[PDB]
Amino acid sequence: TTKTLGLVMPSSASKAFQNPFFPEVIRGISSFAHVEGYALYMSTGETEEEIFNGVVKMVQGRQIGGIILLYSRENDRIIQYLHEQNFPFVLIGKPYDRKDEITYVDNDNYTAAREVAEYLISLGHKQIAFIGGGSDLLVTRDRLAGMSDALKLADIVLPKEYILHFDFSRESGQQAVEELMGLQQPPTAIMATDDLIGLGVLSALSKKGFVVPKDVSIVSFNNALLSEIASPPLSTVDVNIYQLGYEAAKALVDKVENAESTAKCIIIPHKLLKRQTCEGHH
Amino acid sequence: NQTTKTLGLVMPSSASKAFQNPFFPEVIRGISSFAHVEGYALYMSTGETEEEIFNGVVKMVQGRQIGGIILLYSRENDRIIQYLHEQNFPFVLIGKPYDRKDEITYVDNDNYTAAREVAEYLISLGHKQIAFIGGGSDLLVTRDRLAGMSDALKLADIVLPKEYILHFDFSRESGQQAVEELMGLQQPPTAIMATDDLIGLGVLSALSKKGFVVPKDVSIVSFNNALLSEIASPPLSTVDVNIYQLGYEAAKALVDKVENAESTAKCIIIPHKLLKRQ
Ligand SMILES: OC[C@H]1O[C@H](O[C@H]2[C@H](O)[C@@H](O)[C@@H](O)O[C@@H]2CO)[C@H](O)[C@@H](O)[C@@H]1O
Ligand SMILES: OC[C@H]1O[C@H](O[C@H]2[C@H](O)[C@@H](O)[C@@H](O)O[C@@H]2CO)[C@H](O)[C@@H](O)[C@@H]1O
Repeated sequence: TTKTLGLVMPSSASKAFQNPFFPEVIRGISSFAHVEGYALYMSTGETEEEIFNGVVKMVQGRQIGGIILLYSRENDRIIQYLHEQNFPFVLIGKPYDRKDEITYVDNDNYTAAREVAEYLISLGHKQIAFIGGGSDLLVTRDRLAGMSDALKLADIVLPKEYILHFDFSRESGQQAVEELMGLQQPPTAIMATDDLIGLGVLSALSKKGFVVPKDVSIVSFNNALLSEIASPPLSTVDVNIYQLGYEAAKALVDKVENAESTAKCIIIPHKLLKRQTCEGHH
Repeated sequence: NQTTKTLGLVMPSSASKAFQNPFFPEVIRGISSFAHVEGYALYMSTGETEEEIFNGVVKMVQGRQIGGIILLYSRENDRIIQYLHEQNFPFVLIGKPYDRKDEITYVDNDNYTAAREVAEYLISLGHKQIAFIGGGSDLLVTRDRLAGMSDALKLADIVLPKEYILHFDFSRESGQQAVEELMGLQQPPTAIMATDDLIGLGVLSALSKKGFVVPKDVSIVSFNNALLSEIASPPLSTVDVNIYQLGYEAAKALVDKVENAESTAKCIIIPHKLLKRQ
């Protein structure tokens, strides 16, 4: 037997490592793999087809004992594959369906986003926008869902033009600001589902001569080191990336070694850190 | 050599209504079932009053025989949790804990979701008025199951009276006096959600006693799939929470805590399932 664990990204390891979420999740993954003498393995394919092939060779090689998926996408072929080959794997993120069958690690993203939206609403904001990554990712749907419900519960409208999907990058944050700040009735607060987008939102808002947070409040997610040092420092939700990783690996090795298993879900705590990007609105 | 190997279950009062609730046998089933895999025996507290129980825990730790502790129930302002945390003693908790969720390891159902799910079901049947009977209010599970439903309705735009809301103690008797109370006002809801199978049973029987035909007159859903649930009348609408697995997953968690010095606090979430036999 060989103990190595496979890691699967949502895209090229090169795109992934530009996002500080990933080195931190891997850092948690590794910290545990160490405890049980497991090593790590990832494929290099950039393309979706290439990433599939990647996972397939992993399973075909009989050298990988288990696989951690660092993401959760709707209709992931990767999951259809692993489920059919009966290969041991674990999610970081809610699965679209079969919660009962799949073992996953996640934050309560629905509630984190609800809480962020409650936070802004208690601040008197009534025109609140959401900027996320892919629609097809479940962390995005959930984060959307929680802020959305929070708005409907306080009787606050959420127009289609305040909901944005882009990839997670700074540029995304800049195009969002173009779109949002370009409307006839723009938002006064903004929730970004990723610090990269937060950081970009900030620069873009500042290139246009706005001031955060007097003109626009921003909350974002993930606590990137960069968020601490942004000017002004970003309110963000710490989502405990490392523990997501550590706990994912601990769940997988258990699944692999025990080999008779029950599927559970593991919820790692989040924390809203209010730094400097939010101001009162009343 | 060198092995002791046993876990401590902080039991409810022997004279409490909770001891007799089916939730506990089933949770102990899970606990013993996993405990057996690692060869842990179970030791249980016998106290009746809150002080006696507290003493028991102090005895458990002090004796140094017992590896870790499971708290079967969740009390507010909790003293035992405080003492345990201070003694650096590994413990796990069935149910959400009001405070320090971040600092404790616990095992739960997504009760808020389940309640929402239940509500959306009834609406789909499309019931204008829905009422709620809960075990008394402080326990979180009640608060969450309340919130879940109260939200789905609000989203729905259905309205909750504050008379559709009740709160009395997890007893078959409790579910009796509620049916008498609820059919008491000018409007009868025609749907109900109860947070406990005992309550659900006294709800089915108190409206047999009044000449109301379930499901066609009044529709009922209740939690926990006691499986007293199957027996009762027409079989129910129930949310089955796999209590066995709560117990099992709680033990797995503690044994890990006991053996590997695992600090990290996480919530472990057991899947639920809305069966519908009304
Ligand atoms: O909340 C847990 C969450 O972690 C990961 O989500 C990442 C995402 O993949 C990254 O690209 C970046 O955008 O930040 C997210 C963290 O907030 C898992 O991919 C996701 O499935 C899971 O929900
Ligand atoms: O959802 C799991 C829920 O379980 C417990 O709640 C019990 C309660 O203790 C019983 O007396 C009765 O109300 O059945 C409930 C479960 O349906 C705990 O509160 C905790 O495990 C958790 O929140």
